[PDB]
Amino acid sequence: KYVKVQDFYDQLGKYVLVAPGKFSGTVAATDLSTGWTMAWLAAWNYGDTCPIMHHMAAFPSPDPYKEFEFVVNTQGGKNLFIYGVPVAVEDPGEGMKIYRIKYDGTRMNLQRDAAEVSGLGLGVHVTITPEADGYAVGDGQKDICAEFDRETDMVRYAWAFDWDPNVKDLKRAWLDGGTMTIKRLKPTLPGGRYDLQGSKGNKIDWELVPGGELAIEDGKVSGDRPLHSVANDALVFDPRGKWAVASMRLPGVCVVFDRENQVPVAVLAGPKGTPSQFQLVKVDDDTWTVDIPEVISAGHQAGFSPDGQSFLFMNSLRQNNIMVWDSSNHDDPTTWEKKAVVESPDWRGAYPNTFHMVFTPDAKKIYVTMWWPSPTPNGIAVIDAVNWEVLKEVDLGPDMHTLAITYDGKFVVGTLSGYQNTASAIVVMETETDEVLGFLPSPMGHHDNVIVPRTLEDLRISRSTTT
Amino acid sequence: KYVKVQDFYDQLGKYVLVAPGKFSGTVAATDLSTGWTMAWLAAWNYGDTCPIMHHMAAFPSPDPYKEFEFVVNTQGGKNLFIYGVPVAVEDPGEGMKIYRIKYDGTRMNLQRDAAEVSGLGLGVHVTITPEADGYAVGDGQKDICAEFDRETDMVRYAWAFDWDPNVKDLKRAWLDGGTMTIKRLKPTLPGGRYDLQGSKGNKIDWELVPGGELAIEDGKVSGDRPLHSVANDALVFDPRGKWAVASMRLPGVCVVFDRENQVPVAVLAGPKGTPSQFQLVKVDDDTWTVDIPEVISAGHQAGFSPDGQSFLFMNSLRQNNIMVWDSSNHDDPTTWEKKAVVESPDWRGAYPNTFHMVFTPDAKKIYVTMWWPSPTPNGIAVIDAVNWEVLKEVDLGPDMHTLAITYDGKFVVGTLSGYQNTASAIVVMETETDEVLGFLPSPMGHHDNVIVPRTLEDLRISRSTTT
Ligand SMILES: [Cu+2]
Ligand SMILES: [Cu+2]
Ligand SMILES: [Cu+2]
Ligand SMILES: [Cu+2]
Repeated sequence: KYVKVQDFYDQLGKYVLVAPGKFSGTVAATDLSTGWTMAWLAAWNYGDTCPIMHHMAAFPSPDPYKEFEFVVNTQGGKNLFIYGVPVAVEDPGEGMKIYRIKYDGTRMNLQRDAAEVSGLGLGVHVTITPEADGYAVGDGQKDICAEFDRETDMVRYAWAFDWDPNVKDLKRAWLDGGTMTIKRLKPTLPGGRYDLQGSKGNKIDWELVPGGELAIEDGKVSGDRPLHSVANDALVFDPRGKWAVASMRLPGVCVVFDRENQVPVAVLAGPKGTPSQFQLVKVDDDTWTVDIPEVISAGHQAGFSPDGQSFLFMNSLRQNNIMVWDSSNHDDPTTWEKKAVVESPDWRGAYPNTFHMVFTPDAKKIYVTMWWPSPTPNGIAVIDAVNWEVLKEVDLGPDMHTLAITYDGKFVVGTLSGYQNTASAIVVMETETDEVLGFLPSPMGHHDNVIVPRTLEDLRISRSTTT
Repeated sequence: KYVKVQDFYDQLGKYVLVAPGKFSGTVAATDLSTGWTMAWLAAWNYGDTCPIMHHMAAFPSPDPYKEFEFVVNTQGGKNLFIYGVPVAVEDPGEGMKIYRIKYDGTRMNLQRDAAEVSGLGLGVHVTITPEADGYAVGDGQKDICAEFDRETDMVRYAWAFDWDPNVKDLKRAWLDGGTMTIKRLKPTLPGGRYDLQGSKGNKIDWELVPGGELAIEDGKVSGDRPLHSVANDALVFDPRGKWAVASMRLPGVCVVFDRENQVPVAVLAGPKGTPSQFQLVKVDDDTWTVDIPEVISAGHQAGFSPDGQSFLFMNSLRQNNIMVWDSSNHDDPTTWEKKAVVESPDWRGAYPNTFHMVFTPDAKKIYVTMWWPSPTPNGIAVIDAVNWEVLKEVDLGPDMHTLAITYDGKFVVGTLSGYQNTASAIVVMETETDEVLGFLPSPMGHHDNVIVPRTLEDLRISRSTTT
């Protein structure tokens, strides 16, 4: 007549949860079928002076418990001053590192820093290619994103984004529109290397915090080049191959990239009432532009349903909803048209924001995150992806972040992360009747979490297609 | 249809688990009633450049949820280089910090490094005074131990310990016997502060490891003064006041000291084939010696029964046993006589060593760890503490560390630490029928944990009386 916590985990199946801990310094693999941490890694170990450990993604493995590979980045610079911790390192390391890490069935071995190898340092999202032959990072202080080869860790293409405001005052620089340029970067050092590790190429001094467009507008984000920010956040991929979509927060657009031919081919328009798309203009071999008349809202979260037949981009703060296109046509992104929009009283005021999402395998539902600043209950809301409405919402706790799903599609498993100073959990939730089965210790402030995929098809619902 | 983990947690009651994480750099507090981490702190945030977060202890709090205080201490220097981990840090800091931290019902808040206050820095067990008006810290590098004020963090009294060996050859220097000095240690800088923060005082470059007496003997441990080493481990407290007892690892003894009178009063003799005690000789007002014919076996873990009717000391490596004294005469420690010796047929090898214990509140059972070098499964033995015999041994998995108990007596709560590169976990066993209830994620490397106690009474079974 005593309850064994093992009974809990029995129901979860043979999956491996991984997560980085932001100010914690750590990355951690957990075995849901038992409750142990398989392994963990403290990057201070490795002389890293600002081991803000940030986004990660993992390669599909035939047996994750035997071995698997992952990628996880870091932030530095004025990133350390932007949470509520009264940190003491006045002058931190710059981060912007792209670690390569293998769990080999025992432990995690630090393989290298990919930004030393390539010479390109990025510190926001990391995704895996749908072929698992590579991976991608985005970045929001230097506004560059990049697809990298898995073996060589060299950049396959990088794309810089620059904002030229119609009205040259922070106060109107986005609202009153302008023109963004899409700039094909090229190595500048010998052996195909870039010169962009670290705070090198930062337009601003931290990635924007949520509703941070208000902040930079008000002159409150230090950097050399803020009038020039577009704030890239991600680079995600088409389950079907060929395409990748770069996400730009502040001009609320997404730009569709021909990966093999390395060219941009469409710019998807975020805010409800806009067209489907803005017009891509080519200046030369390495420079396109887009004309944005005004910026009604900033965007954040972007990605594809698992069969790629639907593209999503979330409007946040000024508007709060899910903007949705028909990406059905795989041969031609310029034809992707607005298909629906998901609104709800759930999105009450400026907050909550919806920054993260995972689908079900069967592209019928999505679980999406609800973020408030403290103390407002953060939670999950569940999306009917066939009719496009909110089914329900569940309150959970402080500072919701990412979500992942078991590959059998059974349990959702997210990380709540105490605003880097308070309560942090793993949350489990069953897809069947959308009940919160409850929480597991997690003394880390996760901005990322995945479950190790086995198959290429598993990826389609992992950090590849969404963030 | 689905199992909720909250059913599991509902049975444990309202206790807070607190734990440091070693090479993790972090300390975590965990709500056993809900599964959440209440708050965590990453020392690197506070300019700690070798945050090996070691021992800790927690002050009684009327309501832990609302607020509580702890002591947690770091190690440094070549302690970095000791484990599986291919650490890469050019300039480790020295460790030896004694941090004060304060959970305010939402976050932890670093209040002070006390060794900067006192100027004495010690890196091995933390204990809480039985009156909860103070703490004590031991160290086996400097071989100092000291009690501190809670309010001032200033040293009440401090003792230092020197080996003068019979045979001046490292290999023979404990086994053929020797004389141990016990000195009053007295401060050197203005405002009665000590000149002994960080590495100053280190006679060896790291805390010996399990088996570590073979390394020291073997010339394998560096430092200025190995022949002089006694490796003080802890300064643990008589739950009934007056005494504290200083565990000495290489001389296989425990020293018993009058707290308010700062003299030693008794040397207890650890191994099988020794008297209950050896002779104290006063050399002068500040100093004392004891002659030990030969060190039959090194010892380690040591403390009292909750009613301190019993005092205990483990033989480790050369013997593996639990030596028990009749400490019932609280009047006069030199009256204390060995009464029982707990042994079992599977303690006959070098391994496993028993370094930690917890007692049930009524005193009739102990819980004790079974540590091994990988890959052999570490464990918990249950000790009948009226008959003094082994009751049950349970396999658990790698690198068992410390144990604490719920104060209602029903759940034992332990830590496994994956030798700092593999599996780590919190473990819960129930004390009714000594079944293992299972495991919780603990991505850290705990060599300590506590349940926040609520009365001076709970302290008799916490990080006060045992380690
Ligand atoms: Cu994002
Ligand atoms: Cu982040
Ligand atoms: Cu010890
Ligand atoms: Cu330790």
